[PDB]
Amino acid sequence: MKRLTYISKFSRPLSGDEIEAIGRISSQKNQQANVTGVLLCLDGIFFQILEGEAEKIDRIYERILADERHTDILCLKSEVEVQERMFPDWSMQTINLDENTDFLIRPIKVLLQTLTESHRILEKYTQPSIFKIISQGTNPLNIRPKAVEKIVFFSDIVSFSTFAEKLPVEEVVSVVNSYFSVCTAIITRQGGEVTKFIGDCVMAYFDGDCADQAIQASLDILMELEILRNSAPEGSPLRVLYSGIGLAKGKVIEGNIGSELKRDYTILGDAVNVAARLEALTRQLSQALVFSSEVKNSATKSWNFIWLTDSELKGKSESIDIYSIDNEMTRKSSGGLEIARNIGHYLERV
Amino acid sequence: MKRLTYISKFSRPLSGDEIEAIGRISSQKNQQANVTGVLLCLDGIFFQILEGEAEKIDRIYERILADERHTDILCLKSEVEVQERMFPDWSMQTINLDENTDFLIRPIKVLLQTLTESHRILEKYTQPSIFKIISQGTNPLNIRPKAVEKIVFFSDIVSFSTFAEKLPVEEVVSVVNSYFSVCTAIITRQGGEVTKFIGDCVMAYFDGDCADQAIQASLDILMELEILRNSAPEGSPLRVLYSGIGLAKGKVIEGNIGSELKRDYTILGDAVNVAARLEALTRQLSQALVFSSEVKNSATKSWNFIWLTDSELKGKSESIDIYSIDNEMTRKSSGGLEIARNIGHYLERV
Ligand SMILES: Cc1cc2nc3c(=O)[nH]c(=O)nc-3n(C[C@H](O)[C@H](O)[C@H](O)COP(=O)(O)O)c2cc1C
Ligand SMILES: Cc1cc2nc3c(=O)[nH]c(=O)nc-3n(C[C@H](O)[C@H](O)[C@H](O)COP(=O)(O)O)c2cc1C
Repeated sequence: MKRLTYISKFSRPLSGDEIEAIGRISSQKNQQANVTGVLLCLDGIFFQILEGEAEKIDRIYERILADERHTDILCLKSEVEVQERMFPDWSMQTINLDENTDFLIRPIKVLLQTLTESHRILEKYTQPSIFKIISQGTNPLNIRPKAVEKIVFFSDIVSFSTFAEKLPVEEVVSVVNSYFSVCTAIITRQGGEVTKFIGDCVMAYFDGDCADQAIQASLDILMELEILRNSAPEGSPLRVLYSGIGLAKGKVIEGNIGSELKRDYTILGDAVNVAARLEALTRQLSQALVFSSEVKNSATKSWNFIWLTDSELKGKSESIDIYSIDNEMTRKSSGGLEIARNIGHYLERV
Repeated sequence: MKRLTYISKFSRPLSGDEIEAIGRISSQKNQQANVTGVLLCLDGIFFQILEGEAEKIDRIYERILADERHTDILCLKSEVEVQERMFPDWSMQTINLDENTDFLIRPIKVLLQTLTESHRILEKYTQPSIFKIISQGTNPLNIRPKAVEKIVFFSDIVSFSTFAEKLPVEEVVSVVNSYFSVCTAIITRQGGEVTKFIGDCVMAYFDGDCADQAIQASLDILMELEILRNSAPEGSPLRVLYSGIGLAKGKVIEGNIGSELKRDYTILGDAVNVAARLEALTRQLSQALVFSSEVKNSATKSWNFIWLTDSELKGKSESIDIYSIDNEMTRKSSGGLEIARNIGHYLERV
C-alpha cells in the first residue's frame, strides 16, 4: 500500500457548510476505493493522511491537486511500501480543530500552527528538487552520490553591474528576481532543475539525453524575455533586460554536497565549469546562446545550428567547438548584447 | 513580553522518572520567574512555548540551551512584543503524548511527528542565516533589501579536478564536504556567514568593519587544513587537500534573491566578483591567501602584510593592489599550491 501525507492552504475562506461538504464527499469516495485516513483543518490550513492501493491513492491525490478550494499543496511524506493501515475504521474522518476547545488540544493546536508556519517559511528557501524527491517517496538525506550524464545550463543578466550602479537597491532586486522567475518557470516546465543562483547567474541542469529540451528551454527564455522587454512600462529597467546562456554536456557527480549543517542536492563536475565559461563568451562571440559541439551532436531535432569558433580555456588542454542556433529570436537577443553595452543613461533616468 | 517556541530532540532515551523530573523543576522555576507556557514530548521529541519578561525568558532559554538532556534545539518563533499571555494559569504544564491515548489525539500526534520530521529534513538544506534571523524575532521573508558594506570571502580546493578524475564518486563528495565543514565551522565562529556553495567553492561574508575577523578566519582555515592533512591516514586523499582564499571589501545588496518559489537570503554586488577573481589568482601569484588593499587598510591589527602585485580584471578599468600575509602557515599553505599541481599519481593510488 501507499500512504500520503500533505498540507495545504485554503484558497479562500471556507464556511462550515463547505468544510463538511468536503468531508462528506471525501468519506464517500474513499469508502468506495477502500482508502482510509484523516483530514484535519486548522485556521485555514488542511492536513491530510490517505492510505490504500497506490493506483487509487494517486488518482484521489490527482483530484485533490486540481481542487481549487485549496492551494500551496505540499506532500510531506510518501510511503510506498505500507503493509498495515494507520486508520483502518475510517474511510475519511474529518476533524475541525477550529471548532475544538478540548483541554490538551489548545497547546497542540498552537504547536501545529507554529510548526506549519515555520515549515512554510523554510519551503521558500528550499530547492524544488527536494520536494520532488520527497513526493516520489524518497528521503533526500539518504541519497548516495552518483555519476550521471547531464546537460548543464548557465545564464546571467547582460551588463548587470550597470543595473546595480544606477538603480535603487529595491529595484535591482526586483529586476534580478523577475529574471530568475522567468528562467525558473521555463526550465522547470521543460523538465530541467534550477539548482543554484549565484549573483545574477542561474545554474540548472537537464538529463543527459535531453539536449533538445535544454535548447528549447533556452530559446523559450529568450522569447519570454523579449515579451517582458517589449511589454514593460515606459522607462522601466525591464526594457533593457537581456540574458546570455551557455550549455555544456558531461558526466557530473549528483548528490548532497555541503557542510554538516547545510547542504544542497546538486551537481559537481567539469561540465558545470564549461557551461559557465561558455556563457561568459556570449559577449565576445556576439551570440546570446552558446553551447558545445557535444550538446549540438546530442540533440536529435533539426535545429538551425551555426558554428561560431574553436576556442580554449582550462586546464585539460583541449579546444572546444562552440555553436549557436540562427533564427530571428537569437539574432534579436544577440543584438541585445550590443544594446546592453550602453544602457547606463537609460537606467540613470528610471 | 517575549514568547519563544522551540523544538528539540532527546540526546538519549529518557525514562518517565526523568521526563517528570524536567516538568517538576521547570514548573517550579518558571513559577518564580512568572513564566508560563507548555512543554510537550512525543517519540523522543520536545516542543516548548515559554512566555514572560524578555530578560527572564532569555536566561531560562540559556539554561535550556546548555541542558545536555536534549540536542538539535531549534527556535521556530521568537515574538518580542507580546502583551497578552497564551497560557496564563500554567507556570509550565507538561504534556506527554507518548502516554496519551485519547481519540482525536492519535491523528494529531501522527501529524505533529510527520511535520517535525519533515521540518528536520528542510533544516539540513537551509542557510544558517535564516534560523539566526528567526531566533532574533524577525520573519526573513519580510526583510527588505539593503545596501551594506561587507568583507566577501571566496575559497576553493586546489586542483579539485584531479580529485574528481581520480577518486570514486563517494570519496570525491567526502573530500568536498570535509572541506566545506572545516570552512563553515571556522567562518561561523569568527562571526561570518557562509552564504553559498558552488562546485567546490565557498562564498561567505563578514560585516564591513570585520576585516580582522575575516583575515583571522582565513588563517585559521589554513591552520585547520594543515592539521587535517598531517593527521589523515596514510594514502588518504585528505593528505593533499589545499585551499585558496581571496577576500574583498565593498558595498553589496543584501536580501532575498531568487525565483518565486525558491530564494536565498544572500548578497549581490561587485565585491562578490572581486573576491572570486582574487581567489582565482592564488595559483598565478603562488599565495594561498590573497586580498585587496581595501581589506588590508580596513584591518586594524598589525598583520605582517606583504604586497604582491598591481593587477586588473573587469570591467570598471581600475587596477587593484593585492596583498597577502607572510607567516609560516601561509608560506606552507602557499607551497601546497605547488604540491597540488601533481597529485594525480598520489590520488590514483588511494
Ligand atoms: C482539503 C481537501 C481534501 C480532500 N480529500 C479527498 C479525499 O480524501 N478523497 C476524495 O475522494 N476527495 C477528496 N477531496 C475532493 C476532491 O478534490 C474532489 O472534489 C472529488 O474527489 C472529485 O470528485 P469527482 O469524481 O466527481 O470528480 C478533497 C478536497 C479537499 C479540498
Ligand atoms: C526539554 C526541557 C525543557 C526545559 N524547560 C525549562 C523551563 O521551561 N524552565 C526552566 O527553568 N528550566 C527548564 N529546563 C531545565 C533547564 O535546562 C535547567 O535544568 C534548569 O532550569 C537549571 O536550573 P539551575 O538554576 O539549578 O541551573 C528544561 C529542560 C529540558 C530538557
